[PDB]
Amino acid sequence: QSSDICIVGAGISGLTCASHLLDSPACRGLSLRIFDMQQEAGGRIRSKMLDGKASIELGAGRYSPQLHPHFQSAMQHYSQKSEVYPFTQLKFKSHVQQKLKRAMNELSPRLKEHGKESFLQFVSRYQGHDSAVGMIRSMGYDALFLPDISAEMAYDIVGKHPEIQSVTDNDANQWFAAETGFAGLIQGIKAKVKAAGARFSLGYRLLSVRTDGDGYLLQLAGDDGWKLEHRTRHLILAIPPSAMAGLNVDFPEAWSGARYGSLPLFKGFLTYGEPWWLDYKLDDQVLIVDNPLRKIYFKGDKYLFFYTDSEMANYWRGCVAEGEDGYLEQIRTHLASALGIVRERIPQPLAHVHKYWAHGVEFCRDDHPSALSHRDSGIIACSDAYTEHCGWMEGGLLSAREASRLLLQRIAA
Amino acid sequence: QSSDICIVGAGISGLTCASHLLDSPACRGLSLRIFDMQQEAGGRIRSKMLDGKASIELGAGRYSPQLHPHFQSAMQHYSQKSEVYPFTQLKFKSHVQQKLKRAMNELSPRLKEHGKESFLQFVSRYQGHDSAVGMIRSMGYDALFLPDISAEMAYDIVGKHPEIQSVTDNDANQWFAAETGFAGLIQGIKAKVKAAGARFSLGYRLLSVRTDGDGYLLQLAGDDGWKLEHRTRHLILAIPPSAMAGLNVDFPEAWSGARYGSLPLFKGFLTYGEPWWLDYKLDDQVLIVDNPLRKIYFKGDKYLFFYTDSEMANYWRGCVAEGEDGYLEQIRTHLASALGIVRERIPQPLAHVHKYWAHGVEFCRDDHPSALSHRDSGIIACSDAYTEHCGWMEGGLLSAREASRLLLQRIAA
Ligand SMILES: Cc1cc2c(cc1C)N(C[C@H](O)[C@H](O)[C@H](O)COP(=O)(O)OP(=O)(O)OC[C@H]1O[C@@H](n3cnc4c(N)ncnc43)[C@H](O)[C@@H]1O)c1[nH]c(=O)[nH]c(=O)c1N2
Ligand SMILES: Cc1cc2c(cc1C)N(C[C@H](O)[C@H](O)[C@H](O)COP(=O)(O)OP(=O)(O)OC[C@H]1O[C@@H](n3cnc4c(N)ncnc43)[C@H](O)[C@@H]1O)c1[nH]c(=O)[nH]c(=O)c1N2
Ligand SMILES: [Cl-]
Ligand SMILES: [Cl-]
Ligand SMILES: [Cl-]
Ligand SMILES: [Cl-]
Ligand SMILES: [Mg+2]
Ligand SMILES: [Mg+2]
Ligand SMILES: [Mg+2]
Repeated sequence: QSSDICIVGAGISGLTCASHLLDSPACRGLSLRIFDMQQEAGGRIRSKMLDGKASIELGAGRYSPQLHPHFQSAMQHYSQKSEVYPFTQLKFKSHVQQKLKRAMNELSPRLKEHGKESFLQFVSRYQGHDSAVGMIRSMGYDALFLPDISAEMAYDIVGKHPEIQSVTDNDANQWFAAETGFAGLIQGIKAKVKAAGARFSLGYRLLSVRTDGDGYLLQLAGDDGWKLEHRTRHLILAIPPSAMAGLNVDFPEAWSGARYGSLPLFKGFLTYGEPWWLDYKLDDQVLIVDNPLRKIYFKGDKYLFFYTDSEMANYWRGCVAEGEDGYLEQIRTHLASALGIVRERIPQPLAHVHKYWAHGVEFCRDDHPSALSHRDSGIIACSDAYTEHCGWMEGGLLSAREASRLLLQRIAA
Repeated sequence: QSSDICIVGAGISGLTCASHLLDSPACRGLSLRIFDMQQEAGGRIRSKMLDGKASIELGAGRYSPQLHPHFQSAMQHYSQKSEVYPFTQLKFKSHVQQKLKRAMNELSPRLKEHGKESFLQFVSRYQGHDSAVGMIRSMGYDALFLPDISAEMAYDIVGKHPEIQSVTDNDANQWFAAETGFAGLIQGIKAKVKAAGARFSLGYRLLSVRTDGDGYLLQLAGDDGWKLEHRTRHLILAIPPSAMAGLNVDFPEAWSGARYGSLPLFKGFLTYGEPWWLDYKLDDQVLIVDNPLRKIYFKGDKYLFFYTDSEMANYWRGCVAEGEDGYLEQIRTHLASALGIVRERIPQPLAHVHKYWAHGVEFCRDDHPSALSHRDSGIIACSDAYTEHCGWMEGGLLSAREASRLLLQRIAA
């Protein structure tokens, strides 16, 4: 098993690296092998058909052409149709959400001096700690309570998420979803690189790598235990920092002066025999609540879902572990209390799907190149986490641009 | 959470343990939790639809009512219909297969004095080493070449496998398969155990266990990374010796005076537009050949498959890893040579499925109890590998019987 070029990771980053390399005249005649530990490409892009009826996004779900121009361009390039993503305003504005908008405006002159303190400590200047907790909780993203998220970071974060962007008057961002699922873009890239001669080995997990003369020897394991050795001349690891850390490549110290973190994410989707929420004018609305569901979305008349992070993602995953019936009963209870509705008036679902992402969002904990190189071995690393767009598909696209240029440089050396 | 009784492993052994325990009046009122690292029960019983048409067995495939009475009784108990397994004679015997029958008969008076030497060394007494290799290879089970398989053991092995049992005049054994797949029996046991109150947590891998007072604390990991702790008062590990060795319970030293081994297995199934093998009168026949396919089976007019162990299982898994196209081409090459027909006359398949089992058969290497106990902790271990029926579902049923009695004794103490 040998190749000129090897890419480990068949998410949007790795597949886009492959696209850029195969487009280069400098890679004519070179063989390209792509590994992924999963049996399908896409990584944290994961589209499914809910009850075989509606397409849902278990992973990445939305993008903005204003914020994410490379993604918009890729959707157009592969003829993937977009649709409006409807969850961009908060119709049922609560007092504490209105208050946070006022507080963030009133406090903004203090960002120059005090903007490096935590968002929680900063917002506490408005009316005290307790009022700040109530206000921040109403944004629905529990990461905003982290001590390491500064006020200046949080102001940026709030303005780039569609549900809460009005809180910093960032309403000019439009938000789109995929008409057929972002998996269609993944499959478009995969089919393009395969037509250009890439060979795919899905279901193989890279365990270790070592330099082999001017190349590398990779040790992988199939998901049935089969041990595989692969030799390559040039290597991109298009996997996130948590995955790099599981390898034997001295990540992160040999690659940058930075530390990386991650947070868990959870999504749950439910579909019902009737669109019972139409009676309450909830179609295409999102509710943000002081309640373990946190963010509750009603998609037209098709389905509902909720989206949580950090401790509440872990709460829902623990519930799942205790059993399906208790999990569905807990959703029913929290929906009733969020909607001010009789628990009996919330029906039971016909079908549901959920997904827990242990490292759903990854990020640098601290300047930083968009792709990295191992100081000794020349292996290249590619991930949204190395960019200003960490946690967005746009970031993978940007990292892929840099990673492909670094690999071309090595090839031409 | 917690349980009175916990079983790790939901193959036929673990499920049968649960059934026996839940049938006991001594377990009234007790809670029972069952973990398995896979998302479905069954273990090495794995039934699948080939091209959605016919049911095939990627794992265990046949049993004999004469050799395996508890399995026949379980099929009847759960109303699972059996059908004749056709591959019980060699219609197209080679000369070397005929010669091995003569050799084993002519040498049998030497078994008393010399039966503990290797099968290879013993058969070499007939016409020398080279003739013995030719004869033994023609049985199609490469394990027969191991130095640790004695002549006494091999005579027993040959007489209990359907394709070659005529070599030792064991034609009285009938052989059956499941009309709908042995997965139906697994699901029967599962439904019975679930009705009786057992709770299933599938997709959780046991990582480690330690004693905790009068019970145990289990560390498990979901296949999405979720880490889970479980407390129980009584524990059966219904997993094979290879899986025991991966835990932290000092297997095998703390459990038995014996050592355990394993061999890989591989099955490949192919379906075609036409039953082309009918022209050679091969329907419902098996050929055993000196080529990597080893044992080639033609099932009516429905499909063909091959079944290999040891180095040839690894040969095929390596082929799979190099690519689907090269794997199918290799099958076509070896099929042509085995049938003595030209390669072009072998059509290309419509659909195919395969399965590599890294530890497909597990066995004791060396008066062995049918279930084991940890000398200190009281944990119980259950597996076909601890019985005189290692490698057969019957052995799981026998080990389950003993392991359930060992647990009831612990409960009633
Ligand atoms: C719940 C949720 C919600 C969102 C998002 C994610 C999640 C989980 N995101 C972020 C988006 O999903 C993310 O930025 C990109 O998909 C990451 O692409 P990569 O290819 O860099 O990594 P990604 O993690 O997708 O791919 C890495 C690949 O490497 C493989 N791998 C890892 N280790 C390996 C090994 N050792 N051997 C072999 N293979 C290995 C993995 O199997 C995986 O396929 C998002 N973005 C956005 O734009 N809009 C949004 O709405 C959201 N929302
Ligand atoms: C290719 C092939 C062909 C045959 C056979 C097997 C194979 C692979 N067999 C043998 C038969 O399949 C075997 O004897 C029984 O299925 C074994 O049943 P057990 O429940 O003991 O183990 P089995 O291995 O089935 O179950 C063990 C369970 O433990 C789980 N597990 C392991 N470690 C774990 C951990 N750490 N945490 C959680 N879960 C864990 C596994 O996922 C699995 O579900 C057979 N027999 C026969 O009668 N007739 C035949 O024709 C053949 N032929
Ligand atoms: Cl795919
Ligand atoms: Cl993740
Ligand atoms: Cl012959
Ligand atoms: Cl196995
Ligand atoms: Mg990738
Ligand atoms: Mg079992
Ligand atoms: Mg004989």
